[PDB]
Amino acid sequence: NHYASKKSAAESMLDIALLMANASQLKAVVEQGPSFAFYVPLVVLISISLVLQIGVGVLLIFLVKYDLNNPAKHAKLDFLNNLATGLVFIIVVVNIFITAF
Amino acid sequence: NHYASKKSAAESMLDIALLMANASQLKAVVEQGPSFAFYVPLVVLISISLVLQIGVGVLLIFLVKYDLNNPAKHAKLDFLNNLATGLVFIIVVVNIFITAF
Amino acid sequence: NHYASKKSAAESMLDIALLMANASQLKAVVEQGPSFAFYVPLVVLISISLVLQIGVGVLLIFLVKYDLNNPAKHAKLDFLNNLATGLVFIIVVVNIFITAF
Repeated sequence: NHYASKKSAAESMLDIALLMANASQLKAVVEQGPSFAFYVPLVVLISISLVLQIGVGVLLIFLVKYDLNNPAKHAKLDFLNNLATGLVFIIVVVNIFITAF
Repeated sequence: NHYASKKSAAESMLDIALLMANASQLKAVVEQGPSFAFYVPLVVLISISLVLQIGVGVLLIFLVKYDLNNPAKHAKLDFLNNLATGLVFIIVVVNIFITAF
Repeated sequence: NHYASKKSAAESMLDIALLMANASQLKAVVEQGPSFAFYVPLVVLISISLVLQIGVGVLLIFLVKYDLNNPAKHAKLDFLNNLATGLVFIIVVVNIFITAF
């Protein structure tokens, strides 16, 4: 059944860590907020997360879904980070472009 | 008999996870709602779900119908997600287009 | 004798699952109803069901007429659904066209 399973697929079982910050700030402003920066950046952040999503999801596929086994998992987390930080490049570049425009 | 069997086919035994969110928000507004966003987006969401439906349904065919066997099913769920997230691309692009228009 | 046998043929022993919803809503409004959507959509729904009927009936011919043998029948039901959902495409497209006109 698609219930919570293909919806899990829809979420990639969890969105990329960018959308974690996105959703936290999203709730914080859904309270109320006049922030010019966080008026409508929700659309952009996921749109940027697109190209990253393939790599991050596949790199989490073979990686453990718990990630609470050990802090030593940071190395495998860092093995993923070898290009996840190359994506963080794009993330911060998107931050620069958002600030500029 | 078509009863709950070809109707199951009509629903694909469950609609794509997009329509899960669609129907939840649908009930929430059927209570009552003036939301400009959720006045009549029901038509669009299924229409978008069309092209995705073939892939998602066939990818759920050989996949288990329970999906409550293990959280480890996320990997096979993620094996489906390899292109299900490519469809999530289209989903969020549709969100962008809906917001723009 | 044609009695309940060629009448069974006339009904295809049961109409396609579209007409199940059609007849349920039909009774619900035969009670009474001012619904602009469900004033006279009975004609269209069967007319749309035409092209689907050949495939669905033949796909139910070799399939069991009980369909209460197992929930596992969903897979064979889903084997039928491989193109039954391709027909659900047409079904929802017809819904879109009905809403537009």
